[PDB]
Parts: sequence; structure tokens; C-alpha cells
Amino acid sequence: NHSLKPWNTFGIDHNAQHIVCAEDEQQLLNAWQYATAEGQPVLILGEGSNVLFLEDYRGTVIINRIKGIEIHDEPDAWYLHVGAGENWHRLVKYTLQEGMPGLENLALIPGCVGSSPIQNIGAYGVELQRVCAYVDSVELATGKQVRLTAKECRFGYRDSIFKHEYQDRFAIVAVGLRLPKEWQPVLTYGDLTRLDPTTVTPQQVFNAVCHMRTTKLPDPKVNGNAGSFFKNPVVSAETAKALLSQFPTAPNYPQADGSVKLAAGWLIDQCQLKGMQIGGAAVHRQQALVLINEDNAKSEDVVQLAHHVRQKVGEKFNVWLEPEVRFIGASGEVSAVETIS
Ligand SMILES: Cc1cc2nc3c(=O)[nH]c(=O)nc-3n(C[C@H](O)[C@H](O)[C@H](O)COP(=O)(O)OP(=O)(O)OC[C@H]3O[C@@H](n4cnc5c(N)ncnc54)[C@H](O)[C@@H]3O)c2cc1C
Ligand SMILES: O=C1O/C(=C\c2cccc3ccccc23)C(O)=C1c1ccc(Cl)cc1
Repeated sequence: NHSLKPWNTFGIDHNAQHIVCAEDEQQLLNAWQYATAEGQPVLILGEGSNVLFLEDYRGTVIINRIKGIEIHDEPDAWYLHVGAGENWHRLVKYTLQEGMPGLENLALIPGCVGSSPIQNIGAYGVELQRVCAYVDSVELATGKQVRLTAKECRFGYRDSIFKHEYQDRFAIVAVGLRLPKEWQPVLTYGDLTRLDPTTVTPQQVFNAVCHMRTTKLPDPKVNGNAGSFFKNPVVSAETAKALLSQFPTAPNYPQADGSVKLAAGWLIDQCQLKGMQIGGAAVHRQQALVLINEDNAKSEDVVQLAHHVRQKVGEKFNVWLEPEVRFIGASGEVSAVETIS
């Protein structure tokens, strides 16, 4: 019925039975019961910057546009209650304008605020769990409100409880953020290490990060994409050691649990996949992990190319990449790994 092309950054042109913009929590709950009473599946979307529509969605797509930014003062920090429909970068830009630093490393990350805790948005040595106080959700079937604390969200690398037992039944309506008044700059990543720690300000980091991302990362407006198509593979300590014996120059960081996060873009580049094209789908020439809609790409083309990238990295390194972009079937979420396997 209705084209989803304007509602996803990848530029995939599939149809949805019905599309509605929810301005508040109750309108989202109302749109749920109706579609659910009609026997339709319901998909809660934000800005669509990390979704891959595989085919026509045979249901209702509720676009979360719940606005609001409340500020609460405590002696040692600022507490922000932000609506799920708020643009993330606009919020990051707003907080720095009001003199509330903390989100400057997460600048220019696309998508809404409601989607930020789902895969714990992270960039330049900072993740959302660092500043997340809580996340508000409504049980879609009943309309009952639930406030999960930062600990209850079970944040990990591109992972949270909203990708598991809170995935299907719940819709995020608000996100709580704690910004410490005693600001501590995170400058241990890339070209931010070249900033002077003694004189660095939140705005200098924000402007630096925005310039780094604009010049280096692929823009969906030039060629449609959903950021990094694959996650940076988090492998075991022994698996990382065996790989580093053969490939000692492989970029890697040790994790809290003792696992090892390997660079996906590096592994893909080492297989000579830059510029590889399956139809309209293409691997970007700078950021190899970013798949792009180069020329009227089918959703099959992207899945076909993603499989080919996964297989070549798998045969060379014995490391099997998992998609960070979420795959949407005809009736809702599907296993992205099983689709590319
Ligand atoms: C150029 C580019 C760069 C990117 N860089 C990064 C980066 O550096 N770091 C990073 O972590 N991510 C990055 N991303 C991915 C993206 O910014 C995030 O994953 C973001 O959280 C998605 O927000 P969205 O509103 O667009 O979500 P959508 O794509 O609309 O939705 C994503 C998923 O979350 C679900 N969802 C959305 N809202 C709700 C809700 N209210 N309740 C329940 N489920 C919901 C959807 O059902 C879907 O399954 C990038 C993307 C692009 C295109
Ligand atoms: O360019 C990147 O390097 C990333 C991660 C790493 C960078 C440098 C060293 C690393 C070492 C180990 C693991 C990851 C990285 C990354 O995560 C992106 C990225 C993020 C978003 C988009 Cl859209 C494109 C690329």
C-alpha cells in the first residue's frame, strides 16, 4: 500500500499496509490495539536508520515521534527525561548548547532517542550505557508502564534486553539520561587523542567528532545505507589469540568479560571486498563494513552481498560476521544471521 522508501535510510522501496506517526504514548497504544484487532503485525519504527526491509511488510508500521525533553537538577548530575521520538543528534547538540556535556562523543549518530538503548549506541570510546539512567517502555498488549534501570537493560556491545525478552511485546516511550556535572572527556580514540586534555572543551570534541564522521563515513543522502552493516565481531580470548598468531596486525580491543572485539572493516578489507557489487548493492570503498545502495539495490542484492562478505571473512579468518542492521520480514523481525547464512 504505502512506500517505506522515505522511512528508511537504506532507500529500499518496499510497501507497508499502513503507516502512522504516533505523537504520544497513548496514540501508539491505540494504533496497536486496532491493527492487532485487525489481525495485522505491528512494527515500531524510529528514523529507520538501521533496518533492512526484505520484502513488503504485511502489517502496520508505527513511526515513533513522541517528543519532549525534561531537565532535572541534582547536586552531582543533570537528569534528562527524553521522549522516544526525539532526534538523537538534535538532543546531543541541544545538551551542549545548554552547558550539559556528556553526549559529545555520540555526536551525529542517526536515529531517534527511543532506539539508542536498543543496541547501546556507541562511538569514539563512549556507549549509551555510560550515561543511561533508565528506559521507559509500555507493554503494547496492556499499556502497562515499565521503567528499567540501566542495570536491568543488560547493556553490551550493540546489545540490550530490548533485543531479547523486551523485543516483541514492548515499545520504548522515553529514555532517562544522567550527565555528570564534573565533566570527564573521553579522548582515547583515533584523532581525539591529538586534543590537549588540559584545554579541551565539550564543544571542541563535538565539532571534532562531527567533522571526523562527515568526512570519513558514507552519507545515506549520497548513497543509501544503514551505517555499519556488520557488527565488529566479539570473539573469545583463545579464538582471538589464534587469529593474532597468523594475523598479528589485526586491530583488536580486549573487553570487560575478557573477550576480544576485532575490527570488521579490517577483516573485510583484507579479503579485498572494497567496491565489490552484487546488483545495486555495493561494499563502500572507504568503510568496507558499510554496505551501500549504489544503484536501485534490491533487498535480495544486499542479503546476497552480505552473505558473500561473511563467507570470505569466514574462510580466511574463521570469524563469522553477524549483521548489525536489523532484518524485517513480511510479518516483523527475523534472524539476520540466518538470512545471510
Ligand atoms: C551513516 C550511519 C551511521 C551510523 N553510525 C552508528 C554508530 O556510529 N554507532 C551505532 O551504535 N549505530 C550507528 N548507526 C545505526 C543507527 O544510528 C542506530 O542503530 C540507531 O539506534 C537507530 O535509530 P532509528 O530510530 O533509526 O531506528 P530504526 O532503524 O527505526 O529501528 C531499529 C530497530 O529498533 C526498533 N525500534 C525503534 N524504535 C523502537 C521503539 N520505540 N520501541 C521498540 N523498538 C523500537 C525497530 O523495530 C528496529 O528493529 C548508524 C547508521 C547510519 C545510517
Ligand atoms: O570506521 C570504523 O571503525 C570502527 C571501529 C574500530 C576502529 C578502529 C579500531 C578498531 C579496533 C577494534 C575494533 C574496532 C575498531 C567502527 O565501528 C567504524 C564505523 C562506524 C560506523 C560506520 Cl557508519 C562506519 C564505520
